Amino acid sequence: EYRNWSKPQCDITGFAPFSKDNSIRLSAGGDIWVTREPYVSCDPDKCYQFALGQGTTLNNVHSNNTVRDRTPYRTLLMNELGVPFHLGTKQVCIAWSSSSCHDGKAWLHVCITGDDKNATASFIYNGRLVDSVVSWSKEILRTQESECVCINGTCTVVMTDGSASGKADTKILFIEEGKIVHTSTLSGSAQHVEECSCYPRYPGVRCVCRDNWKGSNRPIVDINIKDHSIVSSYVCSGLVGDTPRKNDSSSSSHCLDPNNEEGGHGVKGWAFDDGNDVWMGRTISEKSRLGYETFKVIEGWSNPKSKLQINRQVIVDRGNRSGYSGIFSVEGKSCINRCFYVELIRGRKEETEVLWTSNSIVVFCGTSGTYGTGSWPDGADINLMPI
Ligand SMILES: *[C@@H]1O[C@H](CO)[C@@H](O[C@@H]2O[C@H](CO)[C@@H](O[C@@H]3O[C@H](CO[C@H]4O[C@H](CO)[C@@H](O)[C@H](O)[C@@H]4O)[C@@H](O)[C@H](O[C@H]4O[C@H](CO)[C@@H](O)[C@H](O)[C@@H]4O[C@H]4O[C@H](CO)[C@@H](O)[C@H](O)[C@@H]4O)[C@@H]3O)[C@H](O)[C@H]2NC(C)=O)[C@H](O)[C@H]1NC(C)=O
Ligand SMILES: *[C@@H]1O[C@H](CO)[C@@H](O[C@@H]2O[C@H](CO)[C@@H](O)[C@H](O)[C@H]2NC(C)=O)[C@H](O)[C@H]1NC(C)=O
Ligand SMILES: CC(=O)N[C@H]1[C@H]([C@H](O)[C@H](O)CO)O[C@H](S(=O)(=O)O)C[C@@H]1NC(=N)N
Ligand SMILES: *[C@@H]1O[C@H](CO)[C@@H](O)[C@H](O)[C@H]1NC(C)=O
Ligand SMILES: [Ca+2]
Repeated sequence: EYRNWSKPQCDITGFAPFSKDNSIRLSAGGDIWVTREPYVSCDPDKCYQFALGQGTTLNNVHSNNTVRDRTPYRTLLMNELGVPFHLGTKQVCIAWSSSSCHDGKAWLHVCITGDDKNATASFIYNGRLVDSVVSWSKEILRTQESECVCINGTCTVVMTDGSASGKADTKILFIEEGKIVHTSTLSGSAQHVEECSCYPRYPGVRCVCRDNWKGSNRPIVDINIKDHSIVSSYVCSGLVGDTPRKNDSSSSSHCLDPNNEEGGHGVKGWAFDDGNDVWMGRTISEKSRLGYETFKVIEGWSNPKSKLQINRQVIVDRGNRSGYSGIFSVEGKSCINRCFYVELIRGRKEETEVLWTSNSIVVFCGTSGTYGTGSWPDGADINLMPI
């Protein structure tokens, strides 16, 4: 009954279209939640889309100023994948930062809300509150914004507390049926870790995260579920996956250290190893959240000098807005597959035609077959939306 993910990673040639919800286009002629920080996680049968609501629908006086990151009204929404966040969506917990996963038996939700300097993380398993932890550094306790990972009934999640522009306090929690059974401190050479996109890599858990301090290469966190040990580093690939970052011709990376290239700030992203190669996504703009592309970097997981990409796919064309992206893993008959979602942000502050800030999603899954080309942006006409 417990998921173990003890199958090899599927062969991957690229990614094929899987889901899109068109939520902003629908918002103009229907009651749809205002959201951000979406993600996808699946129970053994089917996938669900999650996001952080703003306690309001879009066509609604309360959508004004929803660019704001943390309010007492934000809640974690959960629908089957492809059901847009309509008024019958379940708010599974109070949260302005979250992570959820299914351990094969039940859902775990990790939900952070409350004051910036004294936030509370609730742990809800199988529909009931089982544990909670207070902010340890009094400076915006925050977590993955994408699925956690469970092996043999032990779920792990990565959480950070402290500065967004300097050394912070990152901890990796081990949760069994909703109870925190152990807490490990981040260790290794990752110098700043946020918004980890984690996946099963039996017998352990591997994460590619966001360095908001000095790195435009992405940190890696490796989690041993048995002995609770932690190691960390950076995605070697000379083509780096954060935003902002330097242009392709002049960017560099490092397997152990942040590259000190437009390292400040960032955006939630993902990557995963395939042998010594690395599959990764990133925005097409090096400076802002415009466009989205995927490709494989040959020797990109082990060689910081490789900028040799192949199998590029445009997910969102450079002229349209993207945003966060994260990984989720889906068990197939013979192998574990890798999928990702792209948050498609519309509104303030970058688009001033409206007062609100929300997103739609588009989702793609690894394939061993073939695929072609396209572009699947949000598609709403911001000039014709309710203000
Ligand atoms: C982050 O979040 C945590 C958790 O919420 C929070 O900790 C909590 O703080 C509150 C507020 O201080 C604590 O509740 C208080 O408990 C004291 C008693 O505890 C103190 O004293 C005992 C020994 O006496 C010590 O063992 C203990 O360590 C503490 O030092 C109560 O006295 C408090 O009640 C009074 O204050 C309230 C407002 O705070 C009033 O509304 C209330 O009516 C009481 O006042 C009345 O009685 C007073 C005399 O007792 C008198 O002076 C007044 O004028 C009035 O007549 C309150 O219940 C709570 O226990 C903490 N929880 C934990 C788990 O530690 C952190 O503070 C927070 N941090 C930040 C930075 O936000
Ligand atoms: C949306 O919210 C903003 C507040 O963030 C409102 O704009 C401010 O409103 C007050 C009161 O009129 C003024 O003092 C400010 O000058 C306004 N502009 C700012 C802060 O830039 C705005 O009224 C709200 N809009 C709607 C339609 O409710
Ligand atoms: C807990 C929290 O507020 N996280 C915010 C992060 C954070 O400020 C940076 O990671 C620096 O720590 O910033 C992003 S962002 O799109 O503005 O990049 C938005 C996030 N908003 C929410 N998750 N509700
Ligand atoms: C990329 O960055 C470097 C350094 O700013 C600059 O010399 C170069 O012209 C930029 N643009 C390219 C290579 O298209
Ligand atoms: Ca960065």
